[PDB]
Amino acid sequence: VDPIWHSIRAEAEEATRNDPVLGAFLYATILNQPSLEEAVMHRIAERLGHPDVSADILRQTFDTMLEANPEWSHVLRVDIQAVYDRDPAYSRFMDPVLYLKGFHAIQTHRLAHWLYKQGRKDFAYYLQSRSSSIFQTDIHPAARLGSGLFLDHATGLVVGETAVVEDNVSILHGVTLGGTGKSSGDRHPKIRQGVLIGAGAKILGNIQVGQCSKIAAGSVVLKSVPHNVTVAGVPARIIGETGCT
Amino acid sequence: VDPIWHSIRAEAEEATRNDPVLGAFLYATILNQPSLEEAVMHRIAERLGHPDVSADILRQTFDTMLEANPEWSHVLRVDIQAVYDRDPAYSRFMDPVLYLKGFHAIQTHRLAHWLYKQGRKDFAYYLQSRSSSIFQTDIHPAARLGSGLFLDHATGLVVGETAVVEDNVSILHGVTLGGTGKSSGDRHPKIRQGVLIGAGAKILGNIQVGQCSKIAAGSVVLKSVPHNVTVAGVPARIIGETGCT
Amino acid sequence: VDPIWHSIRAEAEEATRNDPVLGAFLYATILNQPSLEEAVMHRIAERLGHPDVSADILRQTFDTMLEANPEWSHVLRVDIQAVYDRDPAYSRFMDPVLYLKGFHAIQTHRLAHWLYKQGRKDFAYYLQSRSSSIFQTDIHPAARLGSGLFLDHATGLVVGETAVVEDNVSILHGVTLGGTGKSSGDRHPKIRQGVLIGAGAKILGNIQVGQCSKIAAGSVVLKSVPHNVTVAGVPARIIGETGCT
Amino acid sequence: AGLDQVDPIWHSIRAEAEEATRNDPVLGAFLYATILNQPSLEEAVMHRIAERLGHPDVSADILRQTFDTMLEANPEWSHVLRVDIQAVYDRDPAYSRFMDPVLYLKGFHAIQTHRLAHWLYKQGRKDFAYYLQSRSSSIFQTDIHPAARLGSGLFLDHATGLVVGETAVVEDNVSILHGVTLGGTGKSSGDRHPKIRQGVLIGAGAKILGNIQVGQCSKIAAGSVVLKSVPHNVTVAGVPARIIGETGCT
Amino acid sequence: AGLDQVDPIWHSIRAEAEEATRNDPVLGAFLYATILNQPSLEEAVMHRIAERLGHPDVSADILRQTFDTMLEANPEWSHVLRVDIQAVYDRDPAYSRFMDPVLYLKGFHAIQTHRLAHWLYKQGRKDFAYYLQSRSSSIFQTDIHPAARLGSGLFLDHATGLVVGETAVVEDNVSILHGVTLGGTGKSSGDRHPKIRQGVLIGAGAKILGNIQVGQCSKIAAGSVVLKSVPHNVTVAGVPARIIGETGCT
Amino acid sequence: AGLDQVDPIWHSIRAEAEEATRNDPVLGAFLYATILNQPSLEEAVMHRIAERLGHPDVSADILRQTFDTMLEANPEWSHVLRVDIQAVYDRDPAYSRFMDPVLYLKGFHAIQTHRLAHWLYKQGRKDFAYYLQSRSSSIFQTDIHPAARLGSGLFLDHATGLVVGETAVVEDNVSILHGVTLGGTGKSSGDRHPKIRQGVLIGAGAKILGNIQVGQCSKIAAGSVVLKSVPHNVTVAGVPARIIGETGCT
Ligand SMILES: CC(C)(COP(=O)(O)OP(=O)(O)OC[C@H]1O[C@@H](n2cnc3c(N)ncnc32)[C@H](O)[C@@H]1OP(=O)(O)O)[C@@H](O)C(=O)NCCC(=O)NCCS
Ligand SMILES: CC(C)(COP(=O)(O)OP(=O)(O)OC[C@H]1O[C@@H](n2cnc3c(N)ncnc32)[C@H](O)[C@@H]1OP(=O)(O)O)[C@@H](O)C(=O)NCCC(=O)NCCS
Ligand SMILES: CC(C)(COP(=O)(O)OP(=O)(O)OC[C@H]1O[C@@H](n2cnc3c(N)ncnc32)[C@H](O)[C@@H]1OP(=O)(O)O)[C@@H](O)C(=O)NCCC(=O)NCCS
Ligand SMILES: [Mg+2]
Ligand SMILES: [Mg+2]
Ligand SMILES: [Mg+2]
Ligand SMILES: [Mg+2]
Ligand SMILES: [Mg+2]
Ligand SMILES: [Mg+2]
Repeated sequence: VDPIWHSIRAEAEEATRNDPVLGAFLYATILNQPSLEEAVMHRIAERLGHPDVSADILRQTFDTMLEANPEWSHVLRVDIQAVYDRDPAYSRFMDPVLYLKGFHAIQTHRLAHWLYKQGRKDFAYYLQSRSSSIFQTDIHPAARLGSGLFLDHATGLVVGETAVVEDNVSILHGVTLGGTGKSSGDRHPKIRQGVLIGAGAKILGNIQVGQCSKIAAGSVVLKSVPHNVTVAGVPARIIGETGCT
Repeated sequence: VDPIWHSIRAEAEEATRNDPVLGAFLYATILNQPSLEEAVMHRIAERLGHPDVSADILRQTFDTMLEANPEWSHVLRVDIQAVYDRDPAYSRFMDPVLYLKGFHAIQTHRLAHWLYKQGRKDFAYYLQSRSSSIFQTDIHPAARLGSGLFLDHATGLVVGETAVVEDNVSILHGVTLGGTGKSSGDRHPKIRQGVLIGAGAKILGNIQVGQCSKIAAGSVVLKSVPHNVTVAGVPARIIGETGCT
Repeated sequence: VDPIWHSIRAEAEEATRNDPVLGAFLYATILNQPSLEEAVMHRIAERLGHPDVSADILRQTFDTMLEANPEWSHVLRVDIQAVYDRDPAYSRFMDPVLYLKGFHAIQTHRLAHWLYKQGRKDFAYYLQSRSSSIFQTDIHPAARLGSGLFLDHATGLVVGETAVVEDNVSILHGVTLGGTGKSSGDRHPKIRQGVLIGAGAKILGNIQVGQCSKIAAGSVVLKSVPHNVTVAGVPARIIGETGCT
Repeated sequence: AGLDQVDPIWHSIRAEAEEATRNDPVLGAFLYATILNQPSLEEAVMHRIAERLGHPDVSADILRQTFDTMLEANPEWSHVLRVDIQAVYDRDPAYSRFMDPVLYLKGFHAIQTHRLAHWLYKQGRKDFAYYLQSRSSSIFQTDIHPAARLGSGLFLDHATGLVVGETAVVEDNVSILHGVTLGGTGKSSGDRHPKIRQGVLIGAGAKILGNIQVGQCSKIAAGSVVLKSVPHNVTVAGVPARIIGETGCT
Repeated sequence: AGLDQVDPIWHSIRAEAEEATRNDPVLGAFLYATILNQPSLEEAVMHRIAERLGHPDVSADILRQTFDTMLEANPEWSHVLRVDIQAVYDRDPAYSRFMDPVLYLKGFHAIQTHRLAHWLYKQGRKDFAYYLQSRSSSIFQTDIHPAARLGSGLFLDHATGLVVGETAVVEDNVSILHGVTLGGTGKSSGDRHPKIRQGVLIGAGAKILGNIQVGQCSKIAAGSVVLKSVPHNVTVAGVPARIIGETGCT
Repeated sequence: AGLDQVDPIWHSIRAEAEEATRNDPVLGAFLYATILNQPSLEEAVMHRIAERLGHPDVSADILRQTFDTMLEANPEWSHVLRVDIQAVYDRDPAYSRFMDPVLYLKGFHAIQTHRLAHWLYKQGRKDFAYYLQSRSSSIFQTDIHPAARLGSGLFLDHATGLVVGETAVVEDNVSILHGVTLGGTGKSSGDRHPKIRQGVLIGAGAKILGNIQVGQCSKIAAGSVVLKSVPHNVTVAGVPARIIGETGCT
């Protein structure tokens, strides 16, 4: 089975019957695709395509990335699953695939990151630049993002060159994972597993946010945060202990 | 009479004489249009059009919404009037129509909201997604927005599924009307009449901001705000009493 | 010599050999151009072009601006130099030219500002509107920006009509240079030389930020800031003395 | 229940478009945006043609808005386009649907594009008219001077390579194939292109040259070069053309 | 090292495309996206053709995905397109490369577009088929009815102005020039367009009209009008056409 | 006040474009971006042609930048394009303005596109050249081999269906109509296409086939098939062509 894919295809078929004028959109992006992988790469290439660099070139490059990284099949699905499990506003597997710029931005970064590591720096920067303009997510291609990442609303996200985000993290819009100013080498946050980072929060410097911690909306976080705590405020203070899942 | 429309047409004619290369823009969007309604729907369809879903399809759908909601004629004009009366930076009725993504985003939501209520969920999400990418306004289609809404600068606005904004409200860029985390059902703010919400403010949870209240730039608002007060800070505190108009 | 230009051409040639599919991008924008000026105006016109107003019309208008302002040759280069000297994340003169929406937004404003002063108000607003949508930078065309301006990440920048930014300033994303509310005439900040303004900061009213001062990420600045100090917090407080360069 | 509520051409086209969408849903954007969302056949035809001619140089929208202006000034276009559609339906065995010319056949799209251009030209909007002529020549391969006069119930079958000069006149119920020139001898000044009478068929690749008349109900065989006026009710063939027989109308 | 690993046509095309890019790097986006990034000649041809026919009305993507469906259902298309490419290579002195038809020659693009349309038409997808016919008529200037039957090793040289009727049959190894009509007399109902046998050459501007046969290995001189069946192994010329001599194949 | 400051063609075009905009302001984007914002006629012509040929496959910009390179290497193009414009103005009654070929007439756009392609081909940039030939065939319906040689003061009237072979030569002051082939007999190897001398007029649909010469000032009637060299100062007509009379130049 591939239950995420089969659900997505059933939803697209229903969506098309319900609203025929969207048939070109839904067949080109889901129903004529032979796999979820090709559906996701297609949508993102179409959103990022421009006269400067066609959707085709983007999609063909994405194909080469998938070929080199079969593990992306798994990561992709855990990422879709993170949306489904963590966002009450949408009730379909199809929604992140078609609609959610946060989800698109994560996979775009995975592409840009892979290119950057191949020494295809320009392609990597081009995708960073286009993602920054169209998804409003400025993620440096050398950043490292884990799987099961949930990028909710996303607008205004900034992630620096040396930032690391571990698995099962949720990140709101307006979040900066950035540097302080005395910044040469390793200068951006390391975000551990199961963290939630609320809207507008700034996490600055080579500091750590410990496992399962929550950063309240609007915090400015300048010192490392221990595991299992809630921080809030400008500057941030521990305001509680917290759990995971 | 229709003084907003007649002023807009006189401005466009003058603008065209003054700068002929913009004649195609100004005739296609204003001067060849038989009404303000068709001018507004045209501009917004053109800004939102994409290979995925043409400007035409968007404009035709907008036409069906107007046909089903003749009250939008009135709402549209009070919305234009809110810009004219509340923003010193522009002195023309034409400016919101042509230029102001906040104004475009409000009417886009009105379209998406109507579609959502018709059971055209995908179209609704598609427009939410496109508005989030192009206008940087992420408004859930189930949100409810009153008339005489002023969306100034707009970039980064987020409005949740169960948020309600009442009439004659002004909202700056960077504003979140969102949820806290213990969020099942009704979980997003209710904004009463005549409120001003300043840049970067986050209003979180199923809480109310009372009539004529002001939220200072950068506030994190976690508790309901009574009528006629100014709140400021992280977290927000009452810092004064205030009036309307 | 023109060492910035010659370095940019050598980088583009190398980039093209390294990744041939980007040859159309890199030749159209750099290598077939006879000057850095024409390269910069071309990239920005291509990013801002739309069915509403073609990249060609934008580029031709840009040409007229350069012809009227030969000083832009110098300003452009000091602006590129500000990126090179102040951002560790990129190591090429070519990077701002091709990729950095902040850099594109600054020159876009310089164009819009010049048009505004010519009485080509609509063109000016059109470019403000398009820059606000594509670069997420909302800069009123009557704003005044000095040279050696560094707009890092840029997303969500708002600059009001009467704001003045002097030379050698660095500005992060999420920054508002805006008004308080009792705002008739001169109502927006004046930013002096060598200032750094951190992510998310709001500077509100006709107040001054003195030379070489630093505004920490997330500050709400409501009172004028003296020279050579660091301010932080909501509301902002002096937290230190600081220097320039 | 006024007489103009009778419109079997539009209703069949709406039914055919919906059935097409069910059977091939990927075509739904095309068929809804061009037919099913339109409140009239006039608006569907204007939209189709506008989209075919649309270019970064002059948008489909500007073309469609200009078409709207033409219809408002020329109400008879509603009947003319219906008779032109009926011509295809009656005269071409290769297509079974009223929808076929509306969506597909560049001859039908060229005819209405000329009607638009012709109106614009008479209004003193000569650049708009030449622009349409230019775009029609490039996309429909039909180079029709905007001063040319074309009747109704015109069937432009296949159409590729059609040239019609400035002073040509084509009357009602004519059928014209691809590769046809209604042109000049090259040796006169004013009135200098052909006058085609009602009911004429002009075969593929025919050149008709000069201020000459093709008489009513006559037929021009494929590849004829026609240099002298043709009487009514004959077939001509050959290079140059000669009467090869007698013919009737309908 | 199965037999179908032998593919000198694809390998030469890959080499020619890479050499072209080195020599003229601004063409790198075109040549990589159309040839060098593709894992097969089939995918390059589908991509090229999809991009040429693509329009806001129906995207290149939808066309390319539909092409993919045709290849999956018609595996023989892999050999057919290779023989069609080999026809150009063998029969046109003006071009030296297998890559020339794949990228440039609208006759070759039209042939495969017809193959797609023909398959769709037989599947009951008649709107898709007419849409392709319509788009091919406008962009390649080749108006080929989707019910027409076209053999392999077809060379459509220059192509502009080609018209092929609904009941036409063209067999293998035919060469057809621009301005050619395989059409009707206008006076019959069912089977009514030409049957072209193997090895035939049809010269520029020829009209072949009626349910008539052009016999094997025969040649139709430029500008001929052909109204009667042509026996094998002759050349015909003239208006109307007459046997002017004897001819062999190859 | 050097001699090359005299440019009545450019100045009339600038005046005509501005007057057009006042009269029909919706055309302002087109006319300003193509004429009024340009600092030279060369730049207007390059821009117009680049925009017509532009495609996602190779942008108008790349085409315009490549045109710029051609002009820089071939300064005589400034005079050639002006004589080509003057040819239309002098030879076509249907248009009254120097601006008409620059904006509208695909024959004029094809000629300059060939000039670009021809230069590229001689530079070893054969893919670029074939790409332009391919795009011109599809958008202007003029299939001109880049190795063909075309003189100045060429008038390509209507143009649809033009085919010119690899070894064709056309000298100065020629007028050529639509449906014209300067092609091959199909039976030779090297030099194999026509040599057209100065002052020739070639009528619509004419096929001129072989390494044959059309003598100076001669005229080819519409629909002629020309298989033998034509002496100077005659008119030929027919299938095949025969001398039908005597003719002079101008
Ligand atoms: C001429 C036409 C109208 C019908 O012909 P008709 O009036 O029935 O005449 P007939 O077929 O009886 O032919 C009588 C004579 O005319 C000649 N003739 C007919 N069509 C001719 C043509 N196109 N060119 C030259 N001669 C022709 C015949 O050779 C015959 O000569 P003959 O008696 O010396 O042997 C038809 O054949 C034609 O060419 N029309 C155009 C159809 C077309 O373009 N279709 C394309 C479909 S895509
Ligand atoms: C007919 C053709 C196939 C070769 O001819 P062929 O079989 O060698 O015959 P010949 O050249 O020996 O000519 C013999 C007779 O036929 C005539 N003839 C040849 N081609 C003719 C044509 N197109 N039209 C009319 N008559 C023709 C000759 O005039 C000659 O008549 P005559 O003996 O009374 O003087 C060739 O000339 C042709 O026209 N084919 C099409 C090629 C084409 O379209 N090329 C375009 C390249 S872009
Ligand atoms: C031939 C042409 C140049 C002028 O002809 P001309 O030199 O003045 O010769 P005349 O008109 O005096 O005709 C003399 C003989 O030639 C014949 N003739 C002329 N043009 C002919 C043609 N196209 N085909 C066949 N025969 C032709 C006449 O029938 C006449 O024969 P006859 O004496 O046996 O009756 C002109 O008619 C022509 O066809 N040129 C092309 C114009 C064109 O293509 N225009 C299209 C405008 S869009
Ligand atoms: Mg449009
Ligand atoms: Mg004949
Ligand atoms: Mg595509
Ligand atoms: Mg012949
Ligand atoms: Mg361009
Ligand atoms: Mg003749």
